[PDB]
Amino acid sequence: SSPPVVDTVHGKVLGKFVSLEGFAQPVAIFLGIPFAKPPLGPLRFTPPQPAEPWSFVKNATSYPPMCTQDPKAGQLLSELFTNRKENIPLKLSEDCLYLNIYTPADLTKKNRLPVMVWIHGGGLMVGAASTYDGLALAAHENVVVVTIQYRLGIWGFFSTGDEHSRGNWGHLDQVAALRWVQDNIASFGGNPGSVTIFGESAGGESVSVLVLSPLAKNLFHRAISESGVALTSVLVKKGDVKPLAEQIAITAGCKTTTSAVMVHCLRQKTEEELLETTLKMKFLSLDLQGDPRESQPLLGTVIDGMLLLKTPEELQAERNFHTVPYMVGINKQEFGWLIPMLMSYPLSEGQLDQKTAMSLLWKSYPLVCIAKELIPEATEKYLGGTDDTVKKKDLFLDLIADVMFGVPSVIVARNHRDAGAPTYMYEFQYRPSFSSDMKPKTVIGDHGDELFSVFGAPFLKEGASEEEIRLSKMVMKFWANFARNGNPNGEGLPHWPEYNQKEGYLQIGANTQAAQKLKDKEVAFWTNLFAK
Amino acid sequence: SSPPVVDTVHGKVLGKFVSLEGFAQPVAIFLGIPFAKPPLGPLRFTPPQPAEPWSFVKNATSYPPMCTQDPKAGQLLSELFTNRKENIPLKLSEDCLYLNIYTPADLTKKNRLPVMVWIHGGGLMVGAASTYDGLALAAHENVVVVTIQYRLGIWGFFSTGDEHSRGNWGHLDQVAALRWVQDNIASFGGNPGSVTIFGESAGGESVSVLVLSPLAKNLFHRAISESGVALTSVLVKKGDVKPLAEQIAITAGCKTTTSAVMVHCLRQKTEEELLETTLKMKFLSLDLQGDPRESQPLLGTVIDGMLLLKTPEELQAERNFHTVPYMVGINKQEFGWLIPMLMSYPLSEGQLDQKTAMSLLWKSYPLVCIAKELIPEATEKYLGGTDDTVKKKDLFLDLIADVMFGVPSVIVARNHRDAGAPTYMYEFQYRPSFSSDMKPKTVIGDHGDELFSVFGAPFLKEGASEEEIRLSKMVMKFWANFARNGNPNGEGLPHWPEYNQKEGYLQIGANTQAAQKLKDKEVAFWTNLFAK
Amino acid sequence: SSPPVVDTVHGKVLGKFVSLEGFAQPVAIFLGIPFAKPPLGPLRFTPPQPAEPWSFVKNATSYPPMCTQDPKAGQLLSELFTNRKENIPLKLSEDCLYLNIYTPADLTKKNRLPVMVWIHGGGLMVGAASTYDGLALAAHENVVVVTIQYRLGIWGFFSTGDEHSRGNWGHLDQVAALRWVQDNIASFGGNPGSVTIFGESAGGESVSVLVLSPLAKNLFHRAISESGVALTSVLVKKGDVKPLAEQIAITAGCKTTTSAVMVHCLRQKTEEELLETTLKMKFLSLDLQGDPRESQPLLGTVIDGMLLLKTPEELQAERNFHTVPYMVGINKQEFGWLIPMLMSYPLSEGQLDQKTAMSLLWKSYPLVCIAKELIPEATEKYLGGTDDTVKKKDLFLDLIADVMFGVPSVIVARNHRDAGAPTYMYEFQYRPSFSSDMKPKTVIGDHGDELFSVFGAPFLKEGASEEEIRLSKMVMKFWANFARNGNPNGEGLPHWPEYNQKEGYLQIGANTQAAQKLKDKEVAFWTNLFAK
Ligand SMILES: CC(=O)N[C@H]1[C@H]([C@H](O)[C@H](O)CO)O[C@@](O)(C(=O)O)C[C@@H]1O
Ligand SMILES: CC(=O)N[C@H]1[C@H]([C@H](O)[C@H](O)CO)O[C@@](O)(C(=O)O)C[C@@H]1O
Ligand SMILES: CC(=O)N[C@H]1[C@H]([C@H](O)[C@H](O)CO)O[C@@](O)(C(=O)O)C[C@@H]1O
Ligand SMILES: *[C@@H]1O[C@H](CO)[C@@H](O)[C@H](O)[C@H]1NC(C)=O
Ligand SMILES: *[C@@H]1O[C@H](CO)[C@@H](O)[C@H](O)[C@H]1NC(C)=O
Ligand SMILES: *[C@@H]1O[C@H](CO)[C@@H](O)[C@H](O)[C@H]1NC(C)=O
Repeated sequence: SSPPVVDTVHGKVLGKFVSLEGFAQPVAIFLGIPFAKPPLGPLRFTPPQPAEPWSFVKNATSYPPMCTQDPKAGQLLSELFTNRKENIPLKLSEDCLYLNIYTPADLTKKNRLPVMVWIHGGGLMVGAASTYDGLALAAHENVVVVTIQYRLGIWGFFSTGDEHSRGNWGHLDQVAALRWVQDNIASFGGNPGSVTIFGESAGGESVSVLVLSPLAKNLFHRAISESGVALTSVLVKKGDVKPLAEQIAITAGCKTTTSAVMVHCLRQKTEEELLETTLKMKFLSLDLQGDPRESQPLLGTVIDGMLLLKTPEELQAERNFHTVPYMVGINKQEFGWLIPMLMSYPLSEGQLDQKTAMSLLWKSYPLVCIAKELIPEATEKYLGGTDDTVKKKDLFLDLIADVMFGVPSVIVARNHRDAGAPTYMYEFQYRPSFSSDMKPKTVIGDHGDELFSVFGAPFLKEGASEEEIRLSKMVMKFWANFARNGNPNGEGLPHWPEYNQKEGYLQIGANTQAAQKLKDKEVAFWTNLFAK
Repeated sequence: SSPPVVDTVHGKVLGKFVSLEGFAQPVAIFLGIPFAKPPLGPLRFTPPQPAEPWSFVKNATSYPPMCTQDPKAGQLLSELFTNRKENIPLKLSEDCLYLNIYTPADLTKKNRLPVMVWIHGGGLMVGAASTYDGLALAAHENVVVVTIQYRLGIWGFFSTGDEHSRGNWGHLDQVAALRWVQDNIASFGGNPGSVTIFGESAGGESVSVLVLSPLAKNLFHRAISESGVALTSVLVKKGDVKPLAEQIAITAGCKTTTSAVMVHCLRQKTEEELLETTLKMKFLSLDLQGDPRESQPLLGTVIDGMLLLKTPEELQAERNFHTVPYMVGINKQEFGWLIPMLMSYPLSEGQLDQKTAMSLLWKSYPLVCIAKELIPEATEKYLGGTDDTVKKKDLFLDLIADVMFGVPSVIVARNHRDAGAPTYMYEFQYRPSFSSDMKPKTVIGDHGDELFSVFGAPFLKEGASEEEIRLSKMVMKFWANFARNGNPNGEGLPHWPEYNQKEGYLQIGANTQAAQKLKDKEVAFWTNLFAK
Repeated sequence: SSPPVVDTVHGKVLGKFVSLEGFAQPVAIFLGIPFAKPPLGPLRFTPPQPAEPWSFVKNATSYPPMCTQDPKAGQLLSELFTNRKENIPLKLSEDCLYLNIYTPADLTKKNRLPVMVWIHGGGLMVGAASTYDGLALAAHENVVVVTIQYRLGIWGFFSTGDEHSRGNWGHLDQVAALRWVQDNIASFGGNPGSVTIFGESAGGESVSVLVLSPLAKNLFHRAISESGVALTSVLVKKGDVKPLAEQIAITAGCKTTTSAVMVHCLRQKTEEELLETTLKMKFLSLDLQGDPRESQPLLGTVIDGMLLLKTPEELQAERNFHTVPYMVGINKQEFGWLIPMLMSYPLSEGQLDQKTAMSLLWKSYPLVCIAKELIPEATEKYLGGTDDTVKKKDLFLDLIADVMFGVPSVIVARNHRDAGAPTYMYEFQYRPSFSSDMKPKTVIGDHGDELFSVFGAPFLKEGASEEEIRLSKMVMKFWANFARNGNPNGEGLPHWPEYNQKEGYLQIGANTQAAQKLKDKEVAFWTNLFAK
């Protein structure tokens, strides 16, 4: 046939057709469609602006650049999370506000399939949209998959705390992409009236935030947060961000006379100079020596007064805002391997004792934000269970996993439920055959493990057992059904109870069945510990 | 008595009076009147913007800078084309969007004399308005002469092929100048309702382009193309210009990640850095060794979708656009000396044989764009006439001259005629006494040789014979009469037949008389050869 | 005891409360309130633009930076003029368009106290608003004191003489600050309908200029010029400023091809680079060897055609403009110590003779602008009084003092009077106890000596005798009374005659009483000498 040419508001776009095994209707794929003017030069540290219209047919046939980030870590995360067989090597650029579209619709006719916009994770410091291939999900559940990109690290989250650089540029880009979907997705067989946003980790936190933001209202109709919500501390900076701004400014060789001066100076720096500063800051690794209360993990979401008017805690306390069906989930062992490995945790012994745990739990401050006075009690509650040093290690990993995702996620769901909107929860417990070889075979339900089911990895990568394939089909079905009706259930699928007062949730894995009061016991413990 | 002070829309302008031998009314001359905002910094590679208004009286008494170009070549061409006795040495600057005005009208009264706007040539790489002195033409034919400048080379034609740098900046400056004339020329005794545009070589091509462009519609009412039209290949880049953009970016020490990145990087380079890149690219000289299909002659006109919606060929096939009297001409020997000399052609032997000719005709690809398979037939059709090696040389020079100007010019004229608009053609055959000493005395009607007649060189430079003086008078008469009524004819002048179906044209020279079917035989030949 | 929080157009501002000895109602102080967008990058050498609005509560609790200037000289002048006990060390920055507000009004209620906007002096090269503490004045006279800042030196007065950089940026900032007062002062208990502008030295000349400018019309209703008016040559550049522009450009390592090129180049320079250029230019010190007619004192006010349509002289000759009560004053010995000391005058001998005088009066050209032919007559008229070499020194100082302030001030006052507007004059003769120790005890009424009475230094610094304290009270009374009714008089205060035809003025000092025809004899002499 002839390559797919869709006419968007800004101009014509030329994609390519790809057929999936066992599907007649080939899927139309468009790579690198600009949804905003390149945030270069003076546009750096300012809201994303509308893209300039193009005169003829634009070739959306090449993978776009991933936003500037640590090239090593960024690639590593892409190999570890990609659902396609061969990991696609990417390029770094400040010019990265693009989005990829995977539409199973027959463009030759009018279609309004539900739209699923994916927001990649990566601690808001690394990541890319190209990592995720939407071919399987689009074809299998007949939905339009849209993977978007947003400014990362300094470029997307630098904030002086005042009007000279409010911050949250990255989030504003996500909002900008959603508006683009509203104004263009129809030309791709998508229904702008049924847009579902879903992300994992930092992406889940992003979805969480968009759900609380007034700007994002009416740009989506369903939300899914996989392993990450707006109560995941490490990602949301509360307090005076001015010190961090000055520390970054100095590290980049910038004066700190005034806020206006810092932003101006940083806007003069080259993309490369800022990247070097990023590497000097050492943002994804854990700091061993020094003072834990000073170690800055990353540049996250802030309370800018535009995107967020107050803290996520304060915002979710009110119900005076528009609500939509929300699905919040976590994996069995969120801190099982992936994260600890990437941050270079001192767990090389395979075992830990009471004292060393308290020592680590303290240095883990930037991740769990647990006072040093609470350390004793917390460690006792989890590791005091047994004397087995190896069990204390795994229990220590549960400690962290719960503080970062378990409890935060459940509190978020509860508040969403009490606000009166349809809520759903799940706990993914499965070990994908696509796990890294360096990942211990005992770790099941590690961070990002559900990504292989959601994105139909079993149908793009080889070796998936009939069990894994079946699992992926189920998950995609649930996800797509949710995208369709704001309810995961559907014929031929295990019943998924709504997260109401009974607090029922679905345990997804080799044996998928409903259960109740997820992490109920832990949320209780931590709500008191943190209440000092 | 008192220097001329005209009030334009942007502010007052002060010029100077200059009397020509035999004319009572002194001519008011204004040099360097800004018609746009300096395209400095971020304005680089962007459409020309309105000039900022000034507060008092601006001195238009000094020659403006000529746009950044090869200083050596630019000066050389200026010396070779100037119609004034002493060649005026110019300065290079990115700040060059100015125009010069020569008005014979008595500013103390209301006058509405026909306006002639001159577009200098120079392969769109070099050239300047100051080269041309309009004093003689203005006084002699009582018309307002306006010599404009536009961005050359990289500065005025850099194109990434997309919306991040469409290209054709230079042309847009020309259109910007014409708009300036419309809103201001009346303050100088000019009739904005009778504006004629005329240019030579690259300027002849510009006039041809402007005639095809929707943007320049209604900014002129007659056009004259001397030795150059929109079908003169070398100047009109067809196909993917992306590679040339990247090759330039790299030579300037820039990344090529994306089009937006290239334009950003090139916008950071200093004028000097870009001038060095220009010189490294070696754009005016012919490449001897390597592959001819790769040798990029220059950065010409492109199909941006703004100035030109499709190719010149495609555009002239339609008659759904506004038309005006058009005069198209060529010189007897376009590739006689000047051009080959500036491009450093291997013709130092004064003689050529069948084999060497095919060899040269091939390396001349970027000029004639003749397939290597056609070379044999072409060389045979021209040099196969005799065995005289010296005659083969000259016949080779006609070969080129016809492909670049002869045939293109005649096709354009025919299309214009068939489109239903008043068309006129001419063939200038004369050897000005102002020719370079290094120019063989046998070459008559070389490139740019009519410039001395058109601009009345015989009345500014010395030694003109009464025959040459008389010829210049006649040419200026024809040109101004055309500028006046869209018809060259007038009492006291040889009848100039309209280029209608009989294809009558005027042969201007020592003996000026009508003729018919100019280059009719060659157009036929080349139309088939190129039809492969 | 809750810090004061005022809501301005652009956002909420948080200040601090400060109680003065003997005043119940504490004064609300706000430091560093932005009244314009930081003039960084491309905004350099362009008019001030509106400040971007802020999202929450901005802390106006830290002193803003002083505009880039000679750090050493700037600090010295701040120490010498400050009315607070401890001089506040400041920081340099291009980001300096801020203002400080001292309001005695009880914000919890609606107040419309008269507003006094202070413009600091410093030859338009140095100075800061923080130097002046409005606490005493605000409290003692119950008026809102506003100290503003404006661009200095190159940043605020660079002019190419054309539209590419008209100049007078600093003055435009002053007008920008006044508009801010109009749109916000009400929120601080101020009355936008009763705004009085007053400054000293360069600030006095600024007030004078604003009184002549059409742009500042309706932004103030009363004006006070202390030791400086628009006829103080040294600050107002008349003639072709192009040469100075080129000299600065070159000194900063910039081409001078064209005006647009110079401005572009200088815009690229870093604050530090321009600061270095400033120091190289050596603008506040006197040039000993070379040609006096070339020594450029500073970058002053120019006739841009925006702020000033013609020269101050020419402007005050007309009465077709809006007028307000104007108070013009001078000190007994304007060139007594401070100025000569800062400019490094060769007066280290304490005595001078007729010949050396003429020698100095010549090199003092950039200050007094006296022709070398007039030097003889002028020196004779002043120093010819006695043979005492020490008396000649002091008489020489009066010579200068009268040419720069005495005569200028009186001419301005007379014109203002004749123009039909309420005029007042005064001559301050008092030696503050806060004078520098290096200042001879014989100098009384030195430049800036009234600053300590006007700003109530006696109530912030220690050691003020009951005589000095009383003087300050009186002065502030006169000043505030003027700010209130456009007339200094009031009960319990010596009668201050209006400067009408009798030319009565007030001599302020240990003995304050009216007098007549101030400098009437000198104005006479100089009006002829300068009439050549
Ligand atoms: C160096 C030069 O040629 N520039 C000159 C410009 C011209 O107006 C423009 O360049 C276009 O001529 O302004 C002047 O002529 C002028 O107003 O007195 C002086 C200046 O030197
Ligand atoms: C603009 C740019 O330089 N990027 C690349 C694009 C990508 O698709 C972009 O992400 C979106 O066009 O692909 C091209 O081949 C294209 O023809 O558009 C050009 C280039 O290599
Ligand atoms: C880093 C610094 O010293 N700047 C200070 C600025 C000032 O407003 C400006 O410098 C003008 O005074 O912002 C603050 O006042 C503020 O809003 O909290 C505090 C901050 O410390
Ligand atoms: C876009 O794709 C078409 C064919 O699908 C091709 O002709 C064109 O060159 C491509 N554009 C580029 C150069 O990326
Ligand atoms: C140009 O203008 C200057 C001042 O702007 C003026 O003195 C003179 O009339 C002119 N000088 C020349 C001929 O450039
Ligand atoms: C402003 O003052 C408040 C107290 O009034 C304080 O909390 C804050 O830290 C200060 N500055 C900032 C960073 O907002």
